[PDB]
Amino acid sequence: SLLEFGKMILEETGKLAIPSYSSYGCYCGWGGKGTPKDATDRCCFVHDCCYGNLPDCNPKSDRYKYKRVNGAIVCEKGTSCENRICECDKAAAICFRQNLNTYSKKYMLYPDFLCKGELKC
Ligand SMILES: COc1ccc2c(c1)c(CC(=O)O)c(C)n2C(=O)c1ccc(Cl)cc1
Repeated sequence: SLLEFGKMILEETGKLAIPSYSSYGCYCGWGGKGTPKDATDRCCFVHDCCYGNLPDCNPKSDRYKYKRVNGAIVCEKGTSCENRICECDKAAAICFRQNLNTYSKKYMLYPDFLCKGELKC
């Protein structure tokens, strides 16, 4: 679920999901179109695509379970949707962590009109 994903992001990066990753670039918090602005935004594009692989799951509300194994995120067995949603969120959180070195506050609250065209998953 959104809140869990937010906590996972905080644990991983030390940044609050909202507002650090809720309105970032073209795809974080509201993706849809355009070329991702940077690596972090690309994390969101892929996460969007990942959720898109699950048209009959409900990532915003469905809660999954995960544990920490010496820092590593391990998605624990739930329903198929929960397992897949967890792996999507896990990837995004790790991707955010791996790209903190280029994260730019200038992309927070990025305007929609600067995101043009469709980029295929
Ligand atoms: C390819 O791009 C997508 C597609 C679907 C998406 C998202 C991004 C995000 C992105 C986000 O909030 O990070 C959410 C939440 N989507 C959904 O969950 C969703 C769930 C159920 C149905 Cl039936 C349809 C869509």
